[PDB]
Amino acid sequence: ERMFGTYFRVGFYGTKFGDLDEQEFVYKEPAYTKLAEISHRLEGFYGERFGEDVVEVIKDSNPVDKCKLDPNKAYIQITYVEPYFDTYEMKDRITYFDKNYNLRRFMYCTPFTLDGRAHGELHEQFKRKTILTTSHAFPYIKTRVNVTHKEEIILTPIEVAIEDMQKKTQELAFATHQDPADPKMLQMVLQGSVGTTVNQGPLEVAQVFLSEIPSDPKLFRHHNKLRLCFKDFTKRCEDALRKNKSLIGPDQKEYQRELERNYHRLKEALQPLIN
Amino acid sequence: MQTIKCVVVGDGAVGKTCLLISYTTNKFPSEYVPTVFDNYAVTVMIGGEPYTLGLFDTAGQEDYDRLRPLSYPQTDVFLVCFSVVSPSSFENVKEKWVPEITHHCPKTPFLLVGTQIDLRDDPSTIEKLAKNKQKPITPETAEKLARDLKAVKYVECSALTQKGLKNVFDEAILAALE
Repeated sequence: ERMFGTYFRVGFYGTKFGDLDEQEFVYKEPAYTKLAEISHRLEGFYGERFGEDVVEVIKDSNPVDKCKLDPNKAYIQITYVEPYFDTYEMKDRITYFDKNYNLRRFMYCTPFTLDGRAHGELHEQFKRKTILTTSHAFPYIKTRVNVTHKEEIILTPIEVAIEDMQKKTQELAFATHQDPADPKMLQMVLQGSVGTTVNQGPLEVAQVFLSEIPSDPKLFRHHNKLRLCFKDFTKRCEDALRKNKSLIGPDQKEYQRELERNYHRLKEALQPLIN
Repeated sequence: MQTIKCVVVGDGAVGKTCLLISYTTNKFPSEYVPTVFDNYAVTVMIGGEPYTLGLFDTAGQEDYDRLRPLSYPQTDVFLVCFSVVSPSSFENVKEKWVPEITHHCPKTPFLLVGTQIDLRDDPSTIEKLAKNKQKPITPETAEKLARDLKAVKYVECSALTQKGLKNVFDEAILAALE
């Protein structure tokens, strides 16, 4: 999705920035520009000018509260962002060939707990989807254009579980139905879905959320959706498993055997909570 | 061409995963949206051409000694990882990790990645480890370890100050193309 190019929010905090102080841009970089790159540059450029030791870089994304900030120092907050679309805006970016034409909304996610931590347990994890609206729109005459409005949305931890599941259900879905196939990308997605070794695995998600049928049916429209997303997930793992059996040679036969074994072990456990 | 299989091995709590998820998502280690699944994909540009790098994340526990080398076949390049302020983990590079990937994959290139290098030049951890008779790993004492071990080279980075982060992955791709 860098047919569109790479976009970061940039906030300028400090009197030493002259007219930039309390202004906030969305920068447009070339495609696949990495967070290291821009942050090297903006610190490098205000290093050369104010002195290396006053350029402090806000390695954050929570909105800047003006107080906590040493007023002597020059603070730059940098956050990667993605172009944000209507469901109507998006649909038309499917069917007509030119798609880079009204980029004025940009989205970032920042994770939290009520605790004031960034990350928590599966049931403690919150996410704030923020939508930035810029004054003018890309593509534009300048490469940065500043932010005029801002919208925050909050996802209850179960809504967060859903977005995690949906993205990886689709990551499988894509790595399966694609020509010519990519076996390494497919096994990479597949193993990290059914045969996880490091993170929490998808089972613990069903367990933490799908174990009790909630009363409050405003929360039921959540419980159900996660229940159905596991159904689509478990259908896309099969398909992917099947498809990897085609693509492998002899060396990866024990590999696939374990990936298979890992799956039925999981669908086993899943089935109580899904049905 | 196609995806590059890069398998990443090393002790848990060198923050091996912490940096995989943060480079690939363009996030600081404080703001990445955490997940439950494993492995991460990323497109790096290199000489104007864009290569995609499949990042295979592996538990550093003994408990997985039996299962882990199942990912090793068809690997293109290895990132062997240690934290420069965890000399337990830099010993497990000589005598666990590099032997393991070179036993199943003798012709496959690997890299030495030091990580968490911000805590090296950090006052509170230096004498914290010295207060059990240990100094962090200087790049000197790691650069030779990699020449000793016929690694492609040594690289070190910080997930947090992003320093040398891009270099780690540029070299991994490059090493896969030779």
